[PDB]
Amino acid sequence: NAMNFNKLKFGATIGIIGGGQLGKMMAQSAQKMGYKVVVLDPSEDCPCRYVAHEFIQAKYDDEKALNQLGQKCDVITYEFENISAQQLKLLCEKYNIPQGYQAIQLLQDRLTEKETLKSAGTKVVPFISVKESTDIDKAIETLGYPFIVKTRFGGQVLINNEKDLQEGFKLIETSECVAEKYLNIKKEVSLTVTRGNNNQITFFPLQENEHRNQILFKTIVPARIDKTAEAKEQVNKIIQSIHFIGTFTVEFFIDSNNQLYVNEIAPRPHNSGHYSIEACDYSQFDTHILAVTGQSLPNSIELLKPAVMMNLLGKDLDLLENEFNEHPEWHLHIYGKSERKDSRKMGHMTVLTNDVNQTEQDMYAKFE
Amino acid sequence: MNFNKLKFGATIGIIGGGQLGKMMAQSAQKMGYKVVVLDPSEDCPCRYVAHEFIQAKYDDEKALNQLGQKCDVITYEFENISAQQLKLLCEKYNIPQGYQAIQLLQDRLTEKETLKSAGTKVVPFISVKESTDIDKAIETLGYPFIVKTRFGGQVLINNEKDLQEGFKLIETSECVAEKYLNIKKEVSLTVTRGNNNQITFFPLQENEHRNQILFKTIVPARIDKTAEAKEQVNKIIQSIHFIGTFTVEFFIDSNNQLYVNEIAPRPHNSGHYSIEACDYSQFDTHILAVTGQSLPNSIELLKPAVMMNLLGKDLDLLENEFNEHPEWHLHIYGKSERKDSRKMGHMTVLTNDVNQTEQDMYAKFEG
Repeated sequence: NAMNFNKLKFGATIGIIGGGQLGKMMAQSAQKMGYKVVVLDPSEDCPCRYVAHEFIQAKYDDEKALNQLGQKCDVITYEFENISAQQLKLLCEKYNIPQGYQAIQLLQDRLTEKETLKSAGTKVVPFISVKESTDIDKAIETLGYPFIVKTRFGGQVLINNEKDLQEGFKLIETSECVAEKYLNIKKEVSLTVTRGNNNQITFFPLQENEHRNQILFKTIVPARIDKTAEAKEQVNKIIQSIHFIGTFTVEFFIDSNNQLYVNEIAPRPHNSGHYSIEACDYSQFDTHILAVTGQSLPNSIELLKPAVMMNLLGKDLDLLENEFNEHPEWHLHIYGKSERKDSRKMGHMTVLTNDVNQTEQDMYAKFE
Repeated sequence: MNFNKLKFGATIGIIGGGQLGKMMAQSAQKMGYKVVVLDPSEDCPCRYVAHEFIQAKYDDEKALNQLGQKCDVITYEFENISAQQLKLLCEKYNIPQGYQAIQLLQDRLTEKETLKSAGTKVVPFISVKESTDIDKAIETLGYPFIVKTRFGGQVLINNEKDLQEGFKLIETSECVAEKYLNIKKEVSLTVTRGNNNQITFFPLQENEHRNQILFKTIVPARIDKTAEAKEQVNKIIQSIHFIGTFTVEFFIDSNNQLYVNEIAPRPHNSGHYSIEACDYSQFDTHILAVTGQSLPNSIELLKPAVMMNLLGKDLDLLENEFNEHPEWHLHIYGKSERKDSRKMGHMTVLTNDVNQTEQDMYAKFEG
């Protein structure tokens, strides 16, 4: 909604909805810059809690607590798709939330997201609504094989042949779905972006992402596939349809034919952007705080040195934690979570390097 | 002389909660260490980046002991606790920095005599305790020379007319006299030392002071004294025990002779640029060292930098411009009470043209 919003100076208070690693890192940028931080999260053990001037323990559905956080802050931002869009909407109406509620609302709804992106003139993966058993017939006819059916609201079945059709019938029964073409994906990249006051926008270096088990495993900067220009064009069509301020990320597929497709949008700092803390002259959190408090953003971000960022899951710590002592060049971030679980994101690692290919090979060896 | 290797999840205690404590605490949490901070003020800048805050004076032995109880390792962020109290603490708890450097540098005479003993380049000096000693200073050192209180007070003696004022410093406290040199440049070397004699140097820093307060740090230093400065640091390390990050400030006189000036056995103001400019910060490496982790073998200057301190009077002047300048990289400490000469923050400007940026900064700060 607001093109121009309050310019808050050091000393003002920033509220953060959610206290995970993302809010943690926001809050550290904020306190570095002289901003006070209030963080809200149901968990007493959230990683953000002891980098906040004040901690409000409550669930994201709790209207009173969210209102207390409003009363306490000169601006509010959010670190995960936690809060309901309806609660967010109410909150934007009463307090200063330059991010607005529109992006969160839209991004909860796979069908409408896909349609507004298509209406934007952005290159989305072809798609169809699968409301009823009968629509699956349409889908085979229009999309696959292979095609993937995902739940429309807030589950996936890959569907390669008829051998997978019965399993798919099962999901449309429970909840409404959306079907997409299943691309033979050459590579995967992302663009982290920050949008500020008076239509200012700045772009981070195109990032190259590897996933393992649908969890981000490796990010390499600079992306080894030149798609910066096309990614920016798609991002620019995106911003005409969806309002962002602060940092957001757009994820992309590159198919077999070097063709670029918008995949997913994160209306917040994103895992694929963490490398920027060490490798850039601003981090995705630095700019997020500048944007949200209404300051000028830098015109460009400089990649000071190339980098390979590895997530650290519970299982990765189990494997690697005894070697950390010996590798200062790993630039460890450890979030502070009490409870290690195998696939839980416990920290990450950013290796600055002049040889990204070689560094990549070292990590494969290292994480096997 | 090796110190416990502490893994993430361990607890670091910080004596003192000013901005140096704050920046240590921020690295520590980044790296997954818990932080307990002690400081007499509820307003201290480090308070809300600590897991725990112990509000207490620096001579509060009971609280100094609660801290040790709660911590796997303790570091001090500044000269705060007395030498004898720090010594007892070091004997009872894990404090890699030790008490020796604090104790030495609390005594200007022994400091000087120990540096000389170590073979470092020290400004020529003599003890002035008694009225007669001034005459030795007149002869040996010559005008001008400066009379500095041995413990803890200062007076510059350009000629005869100042002798009265110096005599009146000798009446009260004990002193050491030094040649007052014409200083052409000041530089400092920030250094981190850890387990197994590992030693890593930051890039040589060129410092400018105004009113005895650090004003501007330029990196890389525009005087080529890196080799020499290291040789001096290597001699000092022989005589003085450091673990963690420490800084040695030097003078260069108008004949290009280098002199050890001051030693800080802790992260130092002139090192803050390294947060934006280098691949590791003086704070990152401090935490690595003090927790018994391996250090990087070198530090890389990713881009040159001009850092300015922001005192209260500088905020008064410039704070309304901050929003237009993301390239200043503003650090604002969080101190509630602004005073004209109090350190409130700093700014680090990365640049590919140090000299142009220095001119820009002189004009911005002139007001």
